[PDB]
Amino acid sequence: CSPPGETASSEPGTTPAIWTGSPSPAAPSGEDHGGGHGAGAAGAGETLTAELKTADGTSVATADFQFADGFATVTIETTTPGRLTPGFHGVHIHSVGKCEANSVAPTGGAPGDFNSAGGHFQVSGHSGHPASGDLSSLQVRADGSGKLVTTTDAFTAEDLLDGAKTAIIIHEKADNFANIPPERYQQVNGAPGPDQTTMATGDAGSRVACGVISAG
Amino acid sequence: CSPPGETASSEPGTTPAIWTGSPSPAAPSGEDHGGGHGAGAAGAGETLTAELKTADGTSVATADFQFADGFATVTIETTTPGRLTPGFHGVHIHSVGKCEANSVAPTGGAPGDFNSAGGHFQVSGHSGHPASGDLSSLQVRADGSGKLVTTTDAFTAEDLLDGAKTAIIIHEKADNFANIPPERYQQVNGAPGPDQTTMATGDAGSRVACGVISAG
Amino acid sequence: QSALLRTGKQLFETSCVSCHGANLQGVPDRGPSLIGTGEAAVYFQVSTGRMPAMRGEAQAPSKPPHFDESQIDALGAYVQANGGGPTVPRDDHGAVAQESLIGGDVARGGDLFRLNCASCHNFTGKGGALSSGKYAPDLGDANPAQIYTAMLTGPQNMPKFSDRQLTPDEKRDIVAYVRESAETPSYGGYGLGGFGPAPEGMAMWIIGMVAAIGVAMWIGSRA
Amino acid sequence: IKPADMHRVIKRKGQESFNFGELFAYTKVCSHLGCPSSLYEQQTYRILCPCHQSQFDALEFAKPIFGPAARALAQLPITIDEDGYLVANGDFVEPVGPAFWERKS
Ligand SMILES: CC(C)=CCC/C(C)=C/CC/C(C)=C\CC/C(C)=C/CC/C(C)=C/CC/C(C)=C/CC/C(C)=C\CC/C(C)=C/CC/C(C)=C/CC1=C(C)C(=O)c2ccccc2C1=O
Ligand SMILES: CCCCCCCCCCCCCCCC(=O)O[C@H](COC(=O)CCCCCCC[C@@H](C)CCCCCCCCC)COP(=O)(O)O[C@H]1[C@H](O)[C@H](O)[C@H](O)[C@@H](O)[C@@H]1O
Ligand SMILES: CCCCCCCCCCCCCCCC(=O)O[C@H](COC(=O)CCCCCCC[C@@H](C)CCCCCCCCC)COP(=O)(O)O[C@H]1[C@H](O)[C@H](O)[C@H](O)[C@@H](O)[C@@H]1O
Ligand code: HEC
Ligand code: FES
Repeated sequence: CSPPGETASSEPGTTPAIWTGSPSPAAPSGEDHGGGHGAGAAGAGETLTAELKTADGTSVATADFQFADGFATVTIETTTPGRLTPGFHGVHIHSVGKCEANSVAPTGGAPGDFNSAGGHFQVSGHSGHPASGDLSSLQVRADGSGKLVTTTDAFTAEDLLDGAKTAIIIHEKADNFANIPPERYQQVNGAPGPDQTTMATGDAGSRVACGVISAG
Repeated sequence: CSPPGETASSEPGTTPAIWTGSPSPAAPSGEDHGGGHGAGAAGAGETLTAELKTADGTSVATADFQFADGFATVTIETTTPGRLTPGFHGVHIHSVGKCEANSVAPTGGAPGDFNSAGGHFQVSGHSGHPASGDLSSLQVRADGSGKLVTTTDAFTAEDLLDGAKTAIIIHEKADNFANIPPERYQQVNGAPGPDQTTMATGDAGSRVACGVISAG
Repeated sequence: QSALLRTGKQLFETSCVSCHGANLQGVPDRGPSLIGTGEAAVYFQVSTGRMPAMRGEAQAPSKPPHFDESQIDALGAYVQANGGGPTVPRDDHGAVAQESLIGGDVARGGDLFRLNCASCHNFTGKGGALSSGKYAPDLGDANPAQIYTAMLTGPQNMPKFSDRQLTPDEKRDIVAYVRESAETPSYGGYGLGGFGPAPEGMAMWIIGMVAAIGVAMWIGSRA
Repeated sequence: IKPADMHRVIKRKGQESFNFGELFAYTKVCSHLGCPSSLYEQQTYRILCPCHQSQFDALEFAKPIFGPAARALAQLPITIDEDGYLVANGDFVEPVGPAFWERKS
């Protein structure tokens, strides 16, 4: 006999729609928490990234700051192809983590990503030299990508989980951090030294990108 | 019968001297060359590190600059525990690779690690903006370690193997690279703009560490 | 060289344009199209001898070659200039590479010959039957460049194992296997073909069992 | 399949979209007695098996043209993945190996 399930030519099929493959609940016996580490303190993990947001809500860069072996490793990679400008960018840790479009903690003009309660996110007793608020440069070449992987041991996972969450910001200019020599330069008031605003944070423009470091 | 090779108590042995284990000529069917890559040009590899030497011949840091995927990855790690000072350090690529204790290519005072034929190791036709000679900061915290991993696509492996080999240097100060704003600052001659020496390289002190990038 | 293309055209006009239409087309139901098949295809199909053929049958079989190596380059470069496709691998002399094609591995070639094609031929590369009159041929009388260009542009009923289906490492590896499987001697006796049990049966009967019954009739009498 | 020969194809039921353009995926284990039918003839489009020499039509669906087999050798659905890689669009619609009692309802 002939087998019953054959011989039916309809219209010869739609082309098979692209395999949007579902994820895998075979692996799913495991929940990815904040991470696993030591840190004999109030408690933290070993991995907490960040998403740098612009003034339109879109992502510009992506930071990842975490304590691994007593050294806060911070890797800032690019997110968009044409976000940053053709030049060096100055990374700086802000004390408040609000990446608002227009906000100002003190009485003054609300600039772009200026929701911090001051400048550099230093220690709770530190106000002077280049602490954990100031960071190295993540320069953007003609390709439009700024990557900077550094290891700053000034802060750790117990310092970034404060009462106010911190952030990582990048302006349209580079990172100066009081790089004015007093032997040849001069101030507008004739002073040999630099300004206090240039001592708190680096000399740059308005903050273009900003991202909260609370696992963003 | 009793076996012949027993029963001899001499002085009960020296303690066994520490196992300085010899390397392995079991693996040795293979020769580690400069590397393997594409680079359809005169010819280069994909791995060429550097050894930053100080004014006494000792190593201070260690650089590794190589072309991987059209982006020159440069990772500068520390070598000594107490070489750098407590502050930010400015990495800068020098055109000549001589890490001499006292040398000067032009007519002038020979400074520390100033054997370059100018400032930044830019392109052969580039003399203006922040090219591949200027680099990001490798800041040294209180632990005394400066690490900076970046990806600069301005140069490649075909540009670092020039007629004169290049170098990577770090001074005692940070990296400015003409970070003086002309709206509030001023010059000694009353000029609004910056100096040409601050436009060629960053505003720092004397170059403390320097290492040739020709697989040092 | 353009004179080499002209030599290919002179040999092309006076051997095949009854079945390839002289514009490298296909004469319908008499000989198929020929562009895009390329220099590798013409090297395998004339260097073996097959395509300067004489009837359209079940399959056009092997035969002595109708042109020599000084002219196969002309004919294949002519068909590649009119069309364009796979080319025959050539060494540092410009001639057709035949010895630089044996790859450095055999066991990978054994497993890959065995998986991908030895269904059709045999294990050692003897022939195999195919559907309606067509048949796989023996791989013993096979130049290694003809083996590479045989799997590279599949002539008749074999899949064209392309440059991307099998990588040239794998194809050099298969021609390393078949030039040391159809060349190595049968370890441990006469090789009754390459395929086992049917020649072993027929050589059990007339060699072994006929001798056994002959001994049995020399020993015992008849009555 | 060579795309000059895509007008000769006639699919069967529940199986019209199991191509991918001209990519077909037929199983290698044959219809009856389970040998791999790894002989394939282009330009005639017949999956021939070696063990009992049973042809199958590569064009329409692997119906046995000739041989001791009487069942369509099974066809696997095809799509491309994200990043453009060939993936199976599910399982076979029929049990793929040789025949036995519990089949075909
Ligand atoms: C004697 C007879 C079998 C009657 C039994 C009763 C019968 C009614 C039972 C039912 C059987 C019917 C219904 C179906 C048939 C199925 C069959 C009988 C399977 C059972 C197995 C077995 C009993 C087979 C029969 C016996 C066998 C064929 C006797 C051999 C032939 C003769 C009489 C012996 C002398 C031959 C000897 C001198 C060698 C001569 C050389 C010739 C060319 C050998 C022929 C030959 C043979 C026989 C091969 O088997 C063979 C296998 C693989 C490759 C090649 C050959 C081959 O060339
Ligand atoms: C005395 C001192 C002790 C010495 C040892 C003696 C034992 C013999 C083993 C020694 C090594 C010889 C085996 C060689 C190695 C070997 O395998 O033997 C091949 C088989 O070839 C052939 O048939 C051609 C051979 C023709 C000769 C005569 C045929 C034998 C007959 C008598 C057998 C009877 C069978 C029963 C008949 C049935 C009756 C029908 C009515 C021949 O190799 P060759 O010719 O060179 O090439 C192959 C290509 O044939 C092959 O198509 C190609 O594919 C490759 O295999 C290639 O290597
Ligand atoms: C001690 C007596 C000697 C007999 C020895 C073996 C008998 C053992 C019987 C024990 C199990 C009884 C039923 C429960 C076991 C059971 O459930 O399955 C049956 C598995 O029994 C079989 O193997 C063979 C018999 C099948 C049942 C009926 C067969 C006898 C009758 C119906 C045939 C005679 C009349 C028809 C024509 C006769 C000849 C010509 C006229 C049928 O397979 P199936 O129907 O494919 O069901 C699938 C699930 O298995 C699976 O989970 C699930 O995935 C399902 O999708 C499906 O695949
Ligand atoms: C049907 C499936 C088929 C498979 C698959 C196949 N072949 Fe072929 N092969 C043939 C057929 C049919 C011919 C003859 C074509 C002709 O005569 O034009 C042939 C020709 C050849 C020849 C030429 C023999 C001679 O005398 O010149 C060689 C060698 C060969 N094949 C080796 C291979 C290789 C290598 C592969 C791939 C690993 C392969 N076969 C896969 C069927 C097949
Ligand atoms: S074994 Fe392939 S069909 Fe019978």
